[PDB]
Amino acid sequence: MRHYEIVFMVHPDQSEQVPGMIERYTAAITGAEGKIHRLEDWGRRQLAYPINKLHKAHYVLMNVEAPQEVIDELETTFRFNDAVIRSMVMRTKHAVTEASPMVK
Amino acid sequence: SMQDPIADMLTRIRNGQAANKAAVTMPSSKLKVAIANVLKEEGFIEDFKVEGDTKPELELTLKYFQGKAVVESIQRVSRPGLRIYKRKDELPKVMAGLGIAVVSTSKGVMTDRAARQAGLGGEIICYVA
Amino acid sequence: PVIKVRENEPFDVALRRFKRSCEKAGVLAEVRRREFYEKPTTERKRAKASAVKRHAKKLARENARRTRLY
Amino acid sequence: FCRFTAEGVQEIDYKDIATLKNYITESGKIVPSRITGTRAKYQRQLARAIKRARYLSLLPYTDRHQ
Amino acid sequence: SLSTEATAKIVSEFGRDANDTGSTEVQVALLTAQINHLQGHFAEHKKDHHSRRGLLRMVSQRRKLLDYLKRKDVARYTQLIERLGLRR
Amino acid sequence: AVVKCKPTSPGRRHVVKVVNPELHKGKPFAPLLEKNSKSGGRNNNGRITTRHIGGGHKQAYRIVDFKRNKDGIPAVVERLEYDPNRSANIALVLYKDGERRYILAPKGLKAGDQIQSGVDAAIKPGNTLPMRNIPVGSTVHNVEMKPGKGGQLARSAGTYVQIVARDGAYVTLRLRSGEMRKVEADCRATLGEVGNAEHMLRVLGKAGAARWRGVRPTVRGTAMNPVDHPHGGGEGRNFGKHPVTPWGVQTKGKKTRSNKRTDKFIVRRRS
RNA sequence: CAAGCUUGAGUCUCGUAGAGGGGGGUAGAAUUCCAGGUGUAGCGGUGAAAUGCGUAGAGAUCUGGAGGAAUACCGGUGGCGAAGGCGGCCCCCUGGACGAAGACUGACGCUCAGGUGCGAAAGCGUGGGGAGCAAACAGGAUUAGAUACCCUGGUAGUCCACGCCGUAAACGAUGUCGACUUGGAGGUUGUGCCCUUGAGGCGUGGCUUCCGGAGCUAACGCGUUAAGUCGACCGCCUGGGGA
RNA sequence: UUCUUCUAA
Ligand SMILES: [Mg+2]
Ligand SMILES: [Mg+2]
Ligand SMILES: [Mg+2]
Ligand SMILES: [Mg+2]
Ligand SMILES: [Mg+2]
Ligand SMILES: [Mg+2]
Ligand SMILES: [Mg+2]
Ligand SMILES: [Mg+2]
Ligand SMILES: [Mg+2]
Ligand SMILES: [Mg+2]
Ligand SMILES: [Mg+2]
Ligand SMILES: [Mg+2]
Ligand SMILES: [Mg+2]
Ligand SMILES: [Mg+2]
Ligand SMILES: [Mg+2]
Ligand SMILES: [Mg+2]
Ligand SMILES: [Mg+2]
Ligand SMILES: [Mg+2]
Ligand SMILES: [Mg+2]
Ligand SMILES: [Mg+2]
Ligand SMILES: [Mg+2]
Ligand SMILES: [Mg+2]
Ligand SMILES: [Mg+2]
Ligand SMILES: [Mg+2]
Ligand SMILES: [Mg+2]
Ligand SMILES: [Mg+2]
Repeated sequence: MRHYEIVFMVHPDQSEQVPGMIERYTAAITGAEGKIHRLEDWGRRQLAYPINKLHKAHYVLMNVEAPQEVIDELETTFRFNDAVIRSMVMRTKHAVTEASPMVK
Repeated sequence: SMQDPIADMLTRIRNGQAANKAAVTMPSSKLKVAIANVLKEEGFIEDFKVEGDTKPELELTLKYFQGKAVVESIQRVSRPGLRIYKRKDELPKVMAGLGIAVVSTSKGVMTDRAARQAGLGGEIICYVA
Repeated sequence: PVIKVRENEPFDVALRRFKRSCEKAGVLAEVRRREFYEKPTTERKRAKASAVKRHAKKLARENARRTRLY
Repeated sequence: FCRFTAEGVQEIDYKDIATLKNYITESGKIVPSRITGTRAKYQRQLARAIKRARYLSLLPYTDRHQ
Repeated sequence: SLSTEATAKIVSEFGRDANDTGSTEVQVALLTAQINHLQGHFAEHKKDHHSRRGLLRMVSQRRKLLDYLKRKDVARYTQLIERLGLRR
Repeated sequence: AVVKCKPTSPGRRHVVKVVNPELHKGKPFAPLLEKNSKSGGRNNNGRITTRHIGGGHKQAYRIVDFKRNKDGIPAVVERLEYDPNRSANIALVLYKDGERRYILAPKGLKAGDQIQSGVDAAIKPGNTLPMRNIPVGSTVHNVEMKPGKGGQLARSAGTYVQIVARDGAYVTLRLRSGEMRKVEADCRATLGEVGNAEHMLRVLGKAGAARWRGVRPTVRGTAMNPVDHPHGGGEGRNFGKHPVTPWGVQTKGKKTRSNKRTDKFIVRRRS
């Protein structure tokens, strides 16, 4: 449908709940007959600057080929969850599959 | 838009003479050949030639005497915004008879001098002087 | 211009290094630019006159490169 | 002497920080195209990638803020 | 704009040869589909004046295509606006 | 939709109606009605306590759910109705088990939407959940002051209250007056602004339209005799005195709040 | 008038570039306000001062909070738009341009009185909002005077929604459309080709900047984006005032 | 820093 690139930033004390969040989000996409192309946890990572009075965050990259209606449902899940701090969804021209330069 | 093809022919001659171009090409027409027929016959251009099948291109071979141009002045007289028709008594004398006025008559396109000898007038296409 | 004094460095070296980075990062001319409001007329006119200054002087230097003076 | 014209990438990745750290200064400002010689098509893509990496706390907005 | 499948669904519907894609009824209905698709946009976005100039360009272009079609063939003109539901 | 009336008569010259075509054009729901007898502003002593109240059209009272206790059970919105008792429109809702109730209608609510109270409710305009479950920075209305007491804040036609902070047991609110007030984090609140936001755009147009709403005319104090009012008297128009109440209390500027019980709950006053 | 034809004009296919528009989010820096910690006699301002702020603790500094508005660097005689105009980032809706090859329609075109639409800032109406800036106004200076420039304040306003106004040196002081006429150095954006034997070599489109030849022009200059050579249509001018 | 004006042929 519409290729999106989703990266979100988890509160680092909620790093344990991260694979529980990813499986729900994949089941949101694949349950809505969307594709998921790569899915790359980046772990805890030192922030460039302290967002929200704290210095580290847990990064997750996720590439998604879903219809635009369920992504807008997915964005509200990032908005009201307090575990995720920042979320960025970026529309992509195609489906990307190659590993990240920092997964390397 | 191309409101007037005949004034495009005369302007490509006039800009062709001033730019010292050897030959000038343009899209051909049934009327543009008859004007180039007069200009070759009356001695202002060397030769004309129409080439092509789907879109014919009329090519004019220009004429230069003693370095400078032969066609000193060329002007459109009847134009789509304002047509000019004259009777056979009121045909003009371009440059007191030295130049010619290409006139479209019932017996085809001819010069103004031959229009008087044919004894019938018509529409003045252009002044060539 | 966050500049740490290196180990066994004289102070006049590091101060001169500190003046270098502030001129590099463009601090003094930035605050002086923001001291007063500049209209978008004045900003478009001064940037256009800056381009003609960078262009006609290039043509004046190259024209003066050719011909001699004595 | 634009590097992106030589290597020929269709779009600069904002996640490639080690590439993008060669295009910001020490104080985090975007280095102009006069200095690095970047062709202006990739300069628009590069600025659009630094502004995304600043948003994800991958690059600082300045060296001072904390 | 119009999606790729929606264009070809119109072209094969109103083209005499299913590949003509530029015939007069084909060009009218592609505009009429795009005009009627944008009724919802300007009902929601009334201050999108820059897009509305592109809409009036489509209306003005379609009006010239119908007026050309009227003196070229009347029976195709009656059949086109009756099928597309055009008031004139 | 505001409708300017055409001036066919003076008294219709300046009338702007507020016409809402979504309101129910029928009788209200009969089990939820009860008698609302008028008072005339007179207490059990028969004296006029509050002035200028009297007359007006007969009004039946609509029992409105402010406590909003049906947790977990979803409810669909049947129709929107006119309420003479208040400035905001009310919504007749139908729970799944068959109970009908009236709530205050929020801004974007229409006939056919589903609402639901309780803690596990979603966050859409219409749900009611305790403010330790509502995210900080959202606009809510029908706000309780005490848990289970019923909503008391932001009930008039276009009002709302923002939730600006939370420190454990309390949340800090930005009331519609601009006052910052602490409320316990267990008090219920209803999401979204309350509905009839264009209520303040009406203009009654004529003197009788205020008498329809039971507002008797107000005689201004300087038009009296000195036995009647402190402002009264004078040979002509004389007002050489500071503006007071009919009981001699300064009005232009003098504060009157004297509640030392609730001063710990007020963060900042209105401005 | 009838029948055509494909070059004008248009449709389709695949792509590219973009501060083009509308809507909703969101981020960082800074300003002011509020609270608190440290701290103590100045601060601020100017040509010099004073009004002003300061021992009731300012300014400075650190932490926290609130709120508005604008989006450093990128950034460029760069880009887009019919003009006005458009500048963080993300999404949704959406207009236009251009390119490469074809396919297709067959003159379907150009211009346009009246008409209709858009139209900077200032202003107006209703409802919000209001940090900074700032007419008005106030105080301080300056001066012969100073209803000013300077200073310290400061309200409409600037911001948002919806209406109205319909004007600017709304300028390229150059109406739109088409054709032809020597060149040079660029910018930007496609695309073809050569072994990309490097960011190169050879082309071919769009847009744009500068110089300049013929020609034109009162001159200044314009000069393939014409103010050159022509065609179509529109708008307009007729001494300076009065106006 | 402020710093104005000058008729007659
Ligand atoms: Mg199209
Ligand atoms: Mg009263
Ligand atoms: Mg009254
Ligand atoms: Mg009264
Ligand atoms: Mg009396
Ligand atoms: Mg008394
Ligand atoms: Mg009296
Ligand atoms: Mg008196
Ligand atoms: Mg053909
Ligand atoms: Mg054919
Ligand atoms: Mg036009
Ligand atoms: Mg305005
Ligand atoms: Mg006024
Ligand atoms: Mg206003
Ligand atoms: Mg107002
Ligand atoms: Mg203010
Ligand atoms: Mg001032
Ligand atoms: Mg005017
Ligand atoms: Mg302008
Ligand atoms: Mg200009
Ligand atoms: Mg003008
Ligand atoms: Mg020139
Ligand atoms: Mg001339
Ligand atoms: Mg011209
Ligand atoms: Mg001229
Ligand atoms: Mg005097």
